[PDB]
Amino acid sequence: MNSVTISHAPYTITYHDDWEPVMSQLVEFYNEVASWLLRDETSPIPDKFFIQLKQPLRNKRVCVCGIDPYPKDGTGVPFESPNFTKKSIKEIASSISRLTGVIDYKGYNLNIIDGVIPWNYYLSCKLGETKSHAIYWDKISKLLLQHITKHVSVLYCLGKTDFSNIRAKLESPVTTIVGYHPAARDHQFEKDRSFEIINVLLELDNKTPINWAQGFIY
Amino acid sequence: MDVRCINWFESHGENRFLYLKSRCRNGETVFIRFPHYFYYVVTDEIYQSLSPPPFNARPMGKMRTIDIDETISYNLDIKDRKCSVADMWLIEEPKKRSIQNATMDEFFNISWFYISNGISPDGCYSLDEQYLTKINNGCYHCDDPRNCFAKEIPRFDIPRSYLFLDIECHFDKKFPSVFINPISHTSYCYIDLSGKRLLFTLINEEMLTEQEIQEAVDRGCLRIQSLMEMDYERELVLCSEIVLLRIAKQLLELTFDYVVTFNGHNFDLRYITNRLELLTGEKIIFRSPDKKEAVHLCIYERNQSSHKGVCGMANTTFHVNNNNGTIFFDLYSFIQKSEKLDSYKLDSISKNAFSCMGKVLNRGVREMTFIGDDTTDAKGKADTFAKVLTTGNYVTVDEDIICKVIRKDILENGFKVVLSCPTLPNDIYKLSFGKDDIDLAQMYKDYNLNIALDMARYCIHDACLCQYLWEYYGVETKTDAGAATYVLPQSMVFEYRASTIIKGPLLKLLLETKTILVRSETKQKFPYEGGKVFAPKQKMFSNNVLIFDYNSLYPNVCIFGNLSPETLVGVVVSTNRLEEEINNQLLLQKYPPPRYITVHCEPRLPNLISEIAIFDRSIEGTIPRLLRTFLAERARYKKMLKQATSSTEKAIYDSMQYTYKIVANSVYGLMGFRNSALYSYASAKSCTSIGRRMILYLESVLNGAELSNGMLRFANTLSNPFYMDDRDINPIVKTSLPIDYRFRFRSVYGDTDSVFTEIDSQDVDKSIEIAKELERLINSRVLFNNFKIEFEAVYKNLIMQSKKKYTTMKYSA
Amino acid sequence: MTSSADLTNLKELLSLYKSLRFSDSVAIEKYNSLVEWGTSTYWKIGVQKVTNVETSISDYYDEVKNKPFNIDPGYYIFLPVYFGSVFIYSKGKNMVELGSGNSFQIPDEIRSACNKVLDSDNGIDFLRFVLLNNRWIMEDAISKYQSPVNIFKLASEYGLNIPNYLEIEIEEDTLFDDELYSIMERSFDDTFPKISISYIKLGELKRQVVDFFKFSFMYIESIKVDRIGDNIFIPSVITKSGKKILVKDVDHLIRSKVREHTFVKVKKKNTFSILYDYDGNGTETRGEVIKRIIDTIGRDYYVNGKYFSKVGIAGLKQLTNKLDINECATVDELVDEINKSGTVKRKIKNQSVFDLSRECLGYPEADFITLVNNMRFKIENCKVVNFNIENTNCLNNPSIETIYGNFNQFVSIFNTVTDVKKRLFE
Repeated sequence: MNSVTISHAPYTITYHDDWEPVMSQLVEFYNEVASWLLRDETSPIPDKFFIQLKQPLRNKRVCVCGIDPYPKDGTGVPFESPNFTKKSIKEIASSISRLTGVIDYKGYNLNIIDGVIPWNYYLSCKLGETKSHAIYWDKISKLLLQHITKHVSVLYCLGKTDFSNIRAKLESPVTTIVGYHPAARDHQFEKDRSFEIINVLLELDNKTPINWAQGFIY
Repeated sequence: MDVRCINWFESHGENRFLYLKSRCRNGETVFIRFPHYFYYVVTDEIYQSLSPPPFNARPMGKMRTIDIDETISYNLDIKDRKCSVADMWLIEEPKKRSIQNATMDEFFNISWFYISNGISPDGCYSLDEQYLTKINNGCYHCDDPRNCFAKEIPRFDIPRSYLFLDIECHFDKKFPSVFINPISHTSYCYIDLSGKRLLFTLINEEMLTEQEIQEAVDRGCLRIQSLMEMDYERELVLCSEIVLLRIAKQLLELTFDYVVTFNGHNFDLRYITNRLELLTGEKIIFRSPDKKEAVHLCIYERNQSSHKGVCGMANTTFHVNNNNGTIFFDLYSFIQKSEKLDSYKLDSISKNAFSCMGKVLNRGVREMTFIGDDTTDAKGKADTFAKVLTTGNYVTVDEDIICKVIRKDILENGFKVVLSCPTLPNDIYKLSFGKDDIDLAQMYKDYNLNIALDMARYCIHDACLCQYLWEYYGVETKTDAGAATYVLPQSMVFEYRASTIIKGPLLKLLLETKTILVRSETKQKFPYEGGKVFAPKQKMFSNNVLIFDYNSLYPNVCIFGNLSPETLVGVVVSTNRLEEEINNQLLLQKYPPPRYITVHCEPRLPNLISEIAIFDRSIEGTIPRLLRTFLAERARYKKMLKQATSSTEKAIYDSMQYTYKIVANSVYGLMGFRNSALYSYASAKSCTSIGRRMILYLESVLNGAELSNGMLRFANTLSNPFYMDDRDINPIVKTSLPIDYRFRFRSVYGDTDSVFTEIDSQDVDKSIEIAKELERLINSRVLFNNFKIEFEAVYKNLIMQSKKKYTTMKYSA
Repeated sequence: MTSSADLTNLKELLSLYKSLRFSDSVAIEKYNSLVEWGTSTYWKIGVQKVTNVETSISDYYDEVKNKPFNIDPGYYIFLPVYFGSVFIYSKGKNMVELGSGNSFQIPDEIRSACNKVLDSDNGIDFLRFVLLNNRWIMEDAISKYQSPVNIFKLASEYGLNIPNYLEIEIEEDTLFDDELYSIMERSFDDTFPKISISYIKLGELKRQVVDFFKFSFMYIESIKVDRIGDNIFIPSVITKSGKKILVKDVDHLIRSKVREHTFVKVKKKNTFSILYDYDGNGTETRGEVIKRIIDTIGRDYYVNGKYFSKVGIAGLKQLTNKLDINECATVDELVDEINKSGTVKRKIKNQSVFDLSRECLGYPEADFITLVNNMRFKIENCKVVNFNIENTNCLNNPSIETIYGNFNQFVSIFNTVTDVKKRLFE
């Protein structure tokens, strides 16, 4: 556990030693963009921006990347807000509950999973519209993805429209599984029937397949 | 209505549309809309077996399909290559489809749009008013572009509206940041449709104190607060950053023919748009001429990390998305990718662009004047250097003497410049117009009015440098010629690669010859090596060396040998010597040298020792026809240029011949590209083998010969390495040369297309005369069919250190 | 993708990733291609080189026992394991050899019986082949769907020799001593020698091998040649102790690297003989061994396969011998006989004259073409007339020397076959 202090609203940053090599860089990359970012109300609080940076990365081998946090109700963990009303958590639960064979789903809580971490291309957004702060972390979205892809062997992303140029965005040709958004990639509903592909690909790398029922809460 | 085209572009919306930008004689810009299409080719049965009714069907006509799959054979029982003849049709579909047996999947859809409709990208057309439908003022829609372009007229010069802009932004680190640093100055050279070339620099007044702003206003600067107060006839205009960025946005929203900048895509436009979004939350709204769609300034990178050779990797090219039809031209990428330089910096290009030999009038300790009249210089460079010097203030005397111009004046066929340079003994010096060399941070720490004006002058000089390079390289004329030849959009003439460059003329040739090449099996690539430079006989030479080269060696050998994949009868491979000789004795009676030709290629497989490619020279192939047509067209345009007097026609013809030269000197390189439509392993191997054979023949005929009593006796007889000819074979030849001449020829070095021959003669004039006589003899008797050579220069004291590494003195003809 | 590959890998990539038992020479191309363009199968990115793999069937055998031990009680199927060449086969698979990649195809009837048996039950992973004395004898039947005895009886129903089978139930810790080995050997008594006796428990994939050594050194004699004219024999080695030495192939003889008529000790058995395999040290040139074996077998003989047929009596009879037709002595009669046999006529045309002649004389595909390469020819009417060598670097081994000596007979056969082809295809 390490703590760092900055000159802006977030101040303390929550992260782990696994993310440590880039954190300082992120700090400077957040020094010159926080002034023009905190001026507009955001879905998470400034402290909540760095929340998903503390989970361990060595144990996890598959990373699931989403499109963007929804404009309100910031929580710091993608597709995590338990309400059974918003499409995000319901889709992130039903994309694996039906495949595994379990029913009566109310939330999966990917935080406790030691092999799969949820992710988003953009850290946050503005209260009222999406992708309203993409410029301020356009290179943070590069360095975070570079750091996470160096700790895992399989990368999963949702939505081809916003993830078409991931290969150009990546430097090391690490294996990257491409998938569609559970709600709608582009005016098209996706059931996300590619999790068994992720399991078999992880098995091919001499690694145990992901148990998608370890954190199923019912 | 007469329209000359400027650019072609297509929309990126859900309902994709293609647009054409042109201008009339008066200067009114005309935009025309066409429906974007997807082009596919089908046969008779496939067209007749389409359950949905086709949107539009056009009979492509009779065409012959040939399989280009290599069939390696170990004996002379080689089956005939697959070939068929059938009627084909072309179909246009707005949306993407997946149709089986639809060939020609490599040619771009824009190339099909250009070629099927018979439209030249840079042509001037007298459109018909009956087939044109008007949308609104300046923007029309056409449903039948085939009938729209039914008339073409000879080209006429139009004053193109240009924007040559440069932007100097504040910076404390190596590269300025959008979120940290503001825009300081923006210099624009704006050429209207009326020809008024207005130079104006907008400055950010928020970095100057109120007294400084008042003093600048007293000095002539205009201070404004709103966009309605902007005046374009004043060089120095002071305004706030919000006002400056709004003015820049309203300028970039204008329908300019060419917005030309140096490294603008990477730095200038990106910084402008990002600062506009950050400071005010506004976006540069690019609007389509139809006023049906709008976008923002997005810069996307096309990355090409592939060389297919031994060198390193190239760079990526940035492009701006828009629908206003304005070419956001970047000269940096064009210069980098079309010219070799030691350093890819603006200073180097500026230094190597304009040079002038001038005479020192006075010395005055550190006060020298360099008069640049035509007496001390060449012809033509005087006016151009005067135009460059009008907007410049720094001179690179000698090679590193940076000096600042004190006074400026203009003289007829010359110029007047005075510099602070130390006294020198020599009278004539070569001055190169280098970029300004200043320590920006040190002089920015004490920023004031004079420093602001100096930066404004530097910015306007940088902005006008774009116009100077645009005129020097003939980029308008070269771009029009490249659009006409390569069959590509004017913005995509330089942006696209060699494969797309060829795909236009290659498709045109294929349509002319009704030829389709189809490859079914997956292609396999093998190292074909390629090279002949060997160890020189000697490295020390105190005598002159004569240089002789081949004029378009590879195109000519492809034409002569008919080195085409669809003409290749077959390949015979040998593993044992007995079957090799049996096959040789069979092919010398089945494939006679007088009609066919056999080329000894390198074995494609490790087990094989000898591979023989048999080319039938009865039907000319697509590659030889391409090269022959390109050479003929270049020669025709060159001989038309030689009789031209007007500068405009001179530039036009030079650009057209340059484009033909470029498109001719690419087919050999593209024969080694797997994904290209000219891919052929056997043809490339045969081409390099024939080149090596020609180099060997030239070396043999030029080594061991002697000149005595006007008679030349070659060491080896005039024997054709390929087949048997019917002409004189005696190496002894007579020349009209002095009897006292006693010289010996001994070649020591030979490149892929050049051979170095040493001559013991020391006189320059005698060496030049001997080289000319040798060239005439080689072109008259030694060579045959359609082969020629040329004389470039004479090398003196040629000493070789290693392969392709020599030091010598070159004397012009 | 769900359509194909990846999660299925077509059941080749996933198997070859970890299982090295099924590593035949046919699948190397597919595996190398799939791994090389792993970024081009459907999607994703991946590159690696998996070239030069070999059949590692030994994973099915845990370890080999050289001393008596204690066997666990249970139900055991006892079979005799013979000595000779080892092969694998699985549902029309190419007949590949372990360690050399030999592709000597089995006859049609045995292949038909094997594929019919495998179609009867799909649980048979693979079956071993033995080529002792140029004969095909069943070795093992690894399967889990049904007992190996049913597979053996089904194979024997078609008319194929199968090894004897026994079933033993033991409910105590019986010691596996030499008496048990002797009685099991007596139970599987046959004219065909066997190298050991194997026991299989409940069809376990992993298996144990038990054997003993009884080597002795008395004397060694010259290598006998069993050339009888039927092209079915082996280069047996005769000793002075009253027993011969079993040799599976000439490759084993040339790999033994043991001197002749000297103090030689080789692996003897209780009632059989196993040729010694060179695994120690010592100084011995290959050329001397090749000469001392070629002079014993014969000057006109050489080293390849198991035939090394004579050349001096070739004439036209060897053409009939290699075409399994009746004897003949005249060109026109031989041509008519070839035309009469439709299968022979069809199978002649797909092979070149040079290849047919080199198979008729049995010229190896290792050095014959190499010697032909570095030598000049003068050819008239597509028949060899003159030949001359220029370098002796390829003449170091006696095999090239004797091939050059018989090159006259080779040219005669080449001319004869060329004339036959010309008269048959004109």
